[PDB]
Amino acid sequence: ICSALPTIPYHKLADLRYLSRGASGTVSSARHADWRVQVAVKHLLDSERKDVLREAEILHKARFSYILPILGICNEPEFLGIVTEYMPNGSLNELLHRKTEYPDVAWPLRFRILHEIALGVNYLHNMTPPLLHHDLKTQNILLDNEFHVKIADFGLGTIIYMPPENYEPGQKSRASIKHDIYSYAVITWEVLSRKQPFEDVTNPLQIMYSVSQGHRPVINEESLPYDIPHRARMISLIESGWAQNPDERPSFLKCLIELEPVLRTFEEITFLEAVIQLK
Amino acid sequence: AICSALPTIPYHKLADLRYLSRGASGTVSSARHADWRVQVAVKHLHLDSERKDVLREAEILHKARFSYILPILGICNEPEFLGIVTEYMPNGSLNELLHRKTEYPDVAWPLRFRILHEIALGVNYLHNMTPPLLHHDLKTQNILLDNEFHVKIADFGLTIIYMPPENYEASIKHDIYSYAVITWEVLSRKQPFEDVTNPLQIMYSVSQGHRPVINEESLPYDIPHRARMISLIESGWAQNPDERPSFLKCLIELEPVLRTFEEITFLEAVIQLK
Ligand SMILES: C[S@@](=O)c1ccc(-c2nc(-c3ccc(F)cc3)c(-c3ccncc3)[nH]2)cc1
Ligand SMILES: C[S@](=O)c1ccc(-c2nc(-c3ccc(F)cc3)c(-c3ccncc3)[nH]2)cc1
Repeated sequence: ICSALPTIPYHKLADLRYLSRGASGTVSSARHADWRVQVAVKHLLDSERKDVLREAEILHKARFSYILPILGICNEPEFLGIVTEYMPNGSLNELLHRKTEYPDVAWPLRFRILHEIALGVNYLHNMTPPLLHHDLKTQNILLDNEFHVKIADFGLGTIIYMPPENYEPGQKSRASIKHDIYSYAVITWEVLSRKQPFEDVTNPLQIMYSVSQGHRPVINEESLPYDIPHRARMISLIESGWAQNPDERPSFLKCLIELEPVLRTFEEITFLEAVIQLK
Repeated sequence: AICSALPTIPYHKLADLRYLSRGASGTVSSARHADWRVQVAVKHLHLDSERKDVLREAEILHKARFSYILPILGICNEPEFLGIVTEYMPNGSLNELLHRKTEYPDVAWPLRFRILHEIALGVNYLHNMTPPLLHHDLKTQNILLDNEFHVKIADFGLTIIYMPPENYEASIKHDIYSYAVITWEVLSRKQPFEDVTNPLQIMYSVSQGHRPVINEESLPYDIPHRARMISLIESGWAQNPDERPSFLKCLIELEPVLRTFEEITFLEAVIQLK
């Protein structure tokens, strides 16, 4: 059973407005003149033409509840762009570090975010053939209208989410199914702390040296208080994921099985209250 | 062509397969994917014609992918079991939200209008497909509600109160008729044709140009946007199919209404249901 991705005439997008730069390109918001929905458009050589068409192919094949939904492709002599559902609430990074805009980010939502990132990345790994993210960062973990996760920019510059064996990449590191879990371990640490990993450190070059030595962000009372739900299980999960040996790192499936009970300790209502709190 | 193949799910990967209800084609059960770690819904009949009917529904769902259409996760196609796997909708259907008044004494206006906006967005996407895909069985019972009380339409392109009189015998003007009745029902929270004992009495009444009662009792004068909504309902359910609006027009009418509601009003209409 095959589903073709719709082709969207550029002239069908109205109210086109700049939002930001994406992974590679500009991200604009617009509205579909016929579908009557708000959309996001990622737009930018006939070499770079197959580049945009590759992301579109990946998003289309990687379709799932925690992966950014692609609506169609603009493929015209005058314009090339990917059209997706519009994500109103930015990225994880901005929820985590825009502390004036967001003074509180409730534990139910934080853990829900973590659970959804794992459910997302895991789906990529369970595809046939396995799809690898390799650039999982807080900046590309997008938040929908009700602050649910949509992962983007996978399978296509902050080194803090990079495993040390990828610093000088080989064929083995670029095919490594244990890169994403290191990134996830740094994100988990960052989410539970609301702190910038290696904040104290001056050079990103310096970070690379200590990270390659063995140093990870600090796991202590100051960064991760004792009042953190399931702290022991969490700290175990982080340290297990950012393990210097790729072979000593858990799969996303193993983490999920560990996270499933954690999330069940939060009353359904608390997730909804956490969201209302951000508004 | 950018093609995507619908995943094949092995029946052994669908754990805790516990019954939910029935559905148009067959039985609806809830389950969990072993590897993906998510709650899912499975649709299976409880024979070659039935097999071709099931795969056609799954082809429709996979081709009709949009924000307000039930998202299909994969096909479970084995000799032991044949089922359609989709996301799990934990909040029932629009029918239950409207008529389970004990469970839901208050269903706030922002949410009712959002629900109507999203049914129209879903049906409008179908009509905009190439070729246009007509629903022809739009009813409150197959308008599903997800985790955030957003609409997901199901049982499209495959009870008599949502059927236009001319259909009692494939026009693009059928769905708007159904939509007009659903709108009446969402705004009133009343069963269309309350007094009627036999579905034939409804069918007779409708064919004679009669419709669910628009009065102060069915539609209180304090309903937001009452004049506009009545006008959309009355045009939608016109005896003349040609006097009925397109879903585009129907959406152009609804857009100024939805702009009057801030996102928080939707969040607090949902928390009130909890
Ligand atoms: C009341 S009757 O008219 C009726 C019709 C359809 C359904 C009904 N059909 C489905 C359903 C499931 C999978 C499919 F592929 C197609 C439809 C669901 C469903 C989907 C996701 N999560 C929970 C339930 N509910 C239930 C009752
Ligand atoms: C600057 S950081 O690297 C960064 C990376 C990606 C994005 C970013 N990329 C996208 C985006 C859009 C379309 C695609 F096809 C792929 C990604 C979005 C997006 C999607 C839907 N609604 C709003 C925004 N945001 C924003 C910031």
